[PDB]
Amino acid sequence: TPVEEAQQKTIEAITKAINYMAKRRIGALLTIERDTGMGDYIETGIPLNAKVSSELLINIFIPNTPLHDGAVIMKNNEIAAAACYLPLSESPFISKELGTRHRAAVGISEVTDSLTIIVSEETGGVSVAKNGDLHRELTEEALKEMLEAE
Amino acid sequence: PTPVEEAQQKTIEAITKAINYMAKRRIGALLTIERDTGMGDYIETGIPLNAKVSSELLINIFIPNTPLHDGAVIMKNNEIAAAACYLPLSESPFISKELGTRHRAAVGISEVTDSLTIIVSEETGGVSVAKNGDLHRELTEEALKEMLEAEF
Ligand SMILES: CCN(CC)c1cccc(NC(C)=O)c1
Ligand SMILES: [Mg+2]
Repeated sequence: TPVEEAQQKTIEAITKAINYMAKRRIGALLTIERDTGMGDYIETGIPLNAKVSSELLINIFIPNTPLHDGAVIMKNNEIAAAACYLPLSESPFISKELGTRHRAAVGISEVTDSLTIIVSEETGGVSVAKNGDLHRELTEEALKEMLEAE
Repeated sequence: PTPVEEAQQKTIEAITKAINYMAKRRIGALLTIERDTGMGDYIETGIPLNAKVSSELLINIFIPNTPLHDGAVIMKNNEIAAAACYLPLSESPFISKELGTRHRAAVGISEVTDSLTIIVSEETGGVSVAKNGDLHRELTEEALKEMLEAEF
């Protein structure tokens, strides 16, 4: 159906962008709003309300650019805003080598049902935060599975 | 000012801030503003964005060696409609011979539409505008914004 084709197109765009960024060790933080509204965090960023594409996602996160510092928040199949604030987790159970990108992802996942994808700038590793937990060192297949499950 | 006029002023401010930044850094850019001649056929050649304008987004689009930086950004009123769009190349003999494809594309679209196109040269940082088949080069920041305000 149209809604199903649109959701798969968006999953494909996200996975292509994440793969590109992982290969080049480009840090990225991408939160997908679910049932818990995240308007107050969207409002802290730069408004886009843009169609999703792998190309736009890559262009947003290029290092030392205006939009790269902070989270992209997606809502209703469209990039709502970029460079958004997310709350930093104080969880003592996050891997001690990880920095603020991963703590922000975990932090938003503690107070919402959102799914956040993180690319490490140090390793290019891909992780997902949900429900207060960080799922690390994901393969391409694993990330896809999480998106389809979500 | 009505809301339409205030939105226009914010869009002009976003464009000028982006162009001034890219000029200083020698970031090549090609930015066409649709006017009364519709440009759907050219918008459809690019990557759809339909995004709210911001100086930050405009700058991020044209960063060299990125997916969106080659080809034209086409704006519709207060939105970035699409990026990496094709425009036709002008064969006009009044395009300075040293200029490359971005300037020829800008003059090209200006020959078949009433659009206003802004170009930043990656070679010199100079800013130019194509309108009605003519290329106006080496614009000051003040001249560019006066051209945009007059275009409405
Ligand atoms: C997925 C990798 N892709 C496809 C969008 C990519 C990445 C960087 C640059 C360019 N294309 C250019 C610079 O023209 C393309
Ligand atoms: Mg002159």
